[PDB]
Amino acid sequence: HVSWRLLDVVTLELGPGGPRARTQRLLRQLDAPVFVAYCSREEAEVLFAEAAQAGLVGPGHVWLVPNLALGSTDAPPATFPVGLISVVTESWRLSLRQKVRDGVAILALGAHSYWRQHGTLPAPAGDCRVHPGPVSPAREAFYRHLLNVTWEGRDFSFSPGGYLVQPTMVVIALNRHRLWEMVGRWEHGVLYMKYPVWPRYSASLQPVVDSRHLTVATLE
Amino acid sequence: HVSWRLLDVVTLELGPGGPRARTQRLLRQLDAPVFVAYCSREEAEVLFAEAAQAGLVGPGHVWLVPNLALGSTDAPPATFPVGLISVVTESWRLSLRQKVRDGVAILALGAHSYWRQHGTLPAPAGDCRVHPGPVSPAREAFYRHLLNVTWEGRDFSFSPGGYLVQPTMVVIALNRHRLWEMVGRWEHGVLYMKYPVWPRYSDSRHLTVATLE
Amino acid sequence: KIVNIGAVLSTRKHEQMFREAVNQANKRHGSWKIQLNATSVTHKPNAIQMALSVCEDLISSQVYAILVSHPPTPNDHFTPTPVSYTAGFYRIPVLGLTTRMSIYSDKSIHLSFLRTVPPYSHQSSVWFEMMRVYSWNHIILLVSDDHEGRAAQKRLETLLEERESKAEKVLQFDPGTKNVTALLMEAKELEARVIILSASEDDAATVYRAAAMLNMTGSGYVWLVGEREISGNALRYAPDGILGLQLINGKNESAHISDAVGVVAQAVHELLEKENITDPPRGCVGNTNIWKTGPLFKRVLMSSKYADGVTGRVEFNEDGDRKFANYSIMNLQNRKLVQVGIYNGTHVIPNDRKIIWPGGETEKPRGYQMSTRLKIVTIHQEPFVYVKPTLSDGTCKEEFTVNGDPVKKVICTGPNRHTVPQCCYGFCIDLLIKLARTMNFTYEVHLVADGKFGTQERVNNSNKKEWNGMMGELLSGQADMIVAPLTINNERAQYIEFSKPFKYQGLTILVKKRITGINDPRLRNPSDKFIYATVKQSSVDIYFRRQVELSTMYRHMEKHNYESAAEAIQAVRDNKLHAFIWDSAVLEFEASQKCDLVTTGELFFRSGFGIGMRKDSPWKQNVSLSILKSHENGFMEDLDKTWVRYQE
Ligand SMILES: *[C@@H]1O[C@H](CO)[C@@H](O)[C@H](O)[C@H]1NC(C)=O
Ligand SMILES: *[C@@H]1O[C@H](CO)[C@@H](O)[C@H](O)[C@H]1NC(C)=O
Ligand SMILES: *[C@@H]1O[C@H](CO)[C@@H](O)[C@H](O)[C@H]1NC(C)=O
Ligand SMILES: *[C@@H]1O[C@H](CO)[C@@H](O)[C@H](O)[C@H]1NC(C)=O
Repeated sequence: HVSWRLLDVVTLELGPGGPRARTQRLLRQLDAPVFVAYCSREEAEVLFAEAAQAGLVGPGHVWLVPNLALGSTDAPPATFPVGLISVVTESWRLSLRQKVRDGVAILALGAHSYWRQHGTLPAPAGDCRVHPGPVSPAREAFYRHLLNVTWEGRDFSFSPGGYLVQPTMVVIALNRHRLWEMVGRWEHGVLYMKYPVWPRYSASLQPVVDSRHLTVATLE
Repeated sequence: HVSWRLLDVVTLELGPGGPRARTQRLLRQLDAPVFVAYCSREEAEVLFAEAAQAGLVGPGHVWLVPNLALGSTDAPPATFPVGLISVVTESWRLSLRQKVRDGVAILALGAHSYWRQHGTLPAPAGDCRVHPGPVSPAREAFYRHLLNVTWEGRDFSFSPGGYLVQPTMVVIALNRHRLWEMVGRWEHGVLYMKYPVWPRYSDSRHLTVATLE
Repeated sequence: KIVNIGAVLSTRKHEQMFREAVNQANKRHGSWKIQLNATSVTHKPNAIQMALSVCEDLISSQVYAILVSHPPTPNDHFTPTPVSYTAGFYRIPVLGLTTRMSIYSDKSIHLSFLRTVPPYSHQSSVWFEMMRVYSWNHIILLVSDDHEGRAAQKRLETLLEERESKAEKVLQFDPGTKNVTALLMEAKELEARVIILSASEDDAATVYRAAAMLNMTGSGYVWLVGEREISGNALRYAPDGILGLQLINGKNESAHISDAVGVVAQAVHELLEKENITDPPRGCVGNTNIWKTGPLFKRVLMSSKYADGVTGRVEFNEDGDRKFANYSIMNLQNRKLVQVGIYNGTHVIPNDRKIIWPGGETEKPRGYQMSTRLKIVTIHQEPFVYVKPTLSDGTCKEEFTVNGDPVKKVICTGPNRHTVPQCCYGFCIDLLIKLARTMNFTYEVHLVADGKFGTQERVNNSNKKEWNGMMGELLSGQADMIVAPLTINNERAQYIEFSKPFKYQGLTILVKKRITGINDPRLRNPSDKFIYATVKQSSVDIYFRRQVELSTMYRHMEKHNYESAAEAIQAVRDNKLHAFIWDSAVLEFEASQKCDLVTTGELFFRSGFGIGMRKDSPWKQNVSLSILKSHENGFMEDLDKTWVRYQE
């Protein structure tokens, strides 16, 4: 609904080798309270270091990145601004063993759901050396029945492309003590937040408060 | 007394062609029928060049700048908009000999105006090597009397700030000849206009409309 | 690479200190990537010769910066100009170790100039901070006609206007003057009592002597001065407890040299990595050019900070200011100065003993010494303020009422030419009686000198607009309160402040027994059948003028209207006027009182009544509280039924 007045889009060579002076000049000329960035982890560290050099990381601006950057999720490196916002899927804090338990469960339910339909488990087709096989209808039907699954109150529905559709993403942000923490959930297209206003921190912490913002009380 | 509803004010930073990106974005989102600019002659060639790429030199738009820019009035440069209004002091077309004669005449007119008082013909200071002049003697009357002396029916009242107060000034513009021409004087505080309607000579705008009774 | 820097001093002993400082700075970075040199030149009694000496020094090497200091000469004004002009011709950045003149901050005249000590005009921020901390709102500023004093007063006024508070009274005297008791007498007749002083030492001493002779240095007064007014012969005779300020380590002339050298070295270290090595100019005759990267070097040096300086962290403002240097509060404790607190321009921290005040009291004085004898202005309106002539005995005739109590009457003088005394009574007079009894003051009622309610207007051949009538009298200072049916509008609220409303009303139509609200074309378009009028120089005129869509109606009204009163009601009665527009209560009382008059329709634009008072007057809170408590008591209902409801 909102107009979403775009300000500027820029593409720069943030690779291991290149002219840093040109990128410094381009970053030095910008004016916008909100940034959205897309790059790789090494590109992310280079870009954030350069932004810290050219004073774009203070309490005035806000940065946003997708899940492609930020890497390990358990070891935030240096030069990562506090207040970084990303969006990751559910189960961003489970164990490796827990994830495999979900992986075997989804295969087991898929076979069981197909079992109720036809009472069988399709035979394997594993001749890597021979490499035979035209289009096969039995395996195709098994794969088609493998798409939708639901168990333990978690809806896994894969689109025709190999990605799941309608998940419950959780937004995360970098706390004041260099630690990822949850900020806001998302569940059937309605967003929630832990904070009614965005906490703004400073170089020496001591969260600053906007002078031209005020809270209004009332009732019905 | 007019309402004089202003649209916006923008402060640019234009110089060598290194930092010339934010200014283009600032000028791209500004629209007005009339602009008043303030920059030196060394920055006009940049600001008009940037404005010409953002659609700000069409006949529907007009400009107005002070006399600080356009230093070389004899040969106006390129990339300047056609029909830019500026204000210059009197005798803009006068010759150098005329200017020297006018200055000498003003100085000698002040000297003779004091001479009519039959007081003296004050002598200047000694030299530089002694650093003289600790106080101001009665010679300040010479400076005072050198203020309100006119010549050839031209007011030369000098303000205490060192600038003349109310000579006559004219308005000039660039016609379709790359040559400045007079438009109207401002004698006695009344504006004269040679053109009852602005010519607006030369996608577009400013379409003409007719109604009747 | 060899990097050369220059300096100019006059000690011939601190030059060795500068050499040691530059050597120590080169010890921080001496890997032959950048190598530092040093040059120095002494001052001369001749300014021109000093100029050619600076020329020779600049051509001596490829200088990149210039450092200048104050010699033992007593002419501290024009001392750094001969070097500054020649350096700025070539756009060579310079730094001033010790300088306080406020003429070098004009970047349009001095192209390249930096500084490491706060000039004299930046005290105003400290004064504003002190006023905010101590909560002193009504202040008086006395200054001189010099450029620095005018600039400081302008800065203080700009800060106050940003706070939207303004100054109570500003008075300035020409420099080098004596026997100036007239200005002090003029400033002594105001309620606000706090003095801000800024002048030379001799002027400060003369002002102190005049004030001591004028008794204005006693109790109840708190006057603060700057740093130049507490030195020399001025500090000899001065009232005790005078507040002041001083620099942290100013006039050292040696502590700032190390900081300047370090800053120059740090700037030139980063500058040398640029692609544009302009090779700063070497030449003084025939070189009619400028340094290609002079502005770049100036910008780089401006945005270069320091880690640990002797005078603290060093930064630069938009023009080269000291960037929050320290300041030390001072006092006058029995002919001896003393430190009372330390402030760095952002906050004050009292870390010393108690501070005494000119009257010798320990309690913190408050400004706005309140009076007790106010003048009151009013206007003649029928239901509210009745004007009657007095008897020969000196008292106007008594008039009892059916309730059993007499009507209160007061004596009002002023009305027209004449200034004869009369008697005033009615609604607003009773309200004034109760208000004065509650808030403990004395009144001297009078009338206006024009008859108009008051309307802002700008006369011809002028750019300033002055209020007329009662409103103009209030601002001019002739009246301290306005007890009259004065409506509250935005334009009025711009320049004064009202109390809470004590009566609500609006505008309606008076017609002698087709007329309706303002929608008929007979009213929208002029016609001889129906003629409407107002009272000019009033609020209704402004209301109908502040409407583009009603220009024709405004022109019709401006064709003819009354500068009058109930006389306009008579004009309606005499069939001369068709209908009248005015305040609701005024028309309604007369419509229900006499006979044969009826109000048409109902109110269409509503507004209230209020007492007028000067900007940020201290009387506002108590007036509002008393009015509210009289609303809720039921007293205003009794007053209403007595004066307005006893009809029909
Ligand atoms: C989708 O879910 C239904 C419900 O259990 C199941 O019967 C079906 O096999 C699944 N797959 C497809 C392709 O319908
Ligand atoms: C010009 O100024 C001088 C000041 O010395 C004064 O005496 C003289 O009357 C002035 N002339 C006019 C025409 O006002
Ligand atoms: C009124 O003033 C008198 C002295 O002038 C004082 O005695 C009395 O207490 C005061 N009353 C109030 C309510 O201020
Ligand atoms: C207002 O009333 C308070 C107490 O109610 C009193 O202290 C104060 O002096 C009054 N204000 C003025 C301006 O007299």
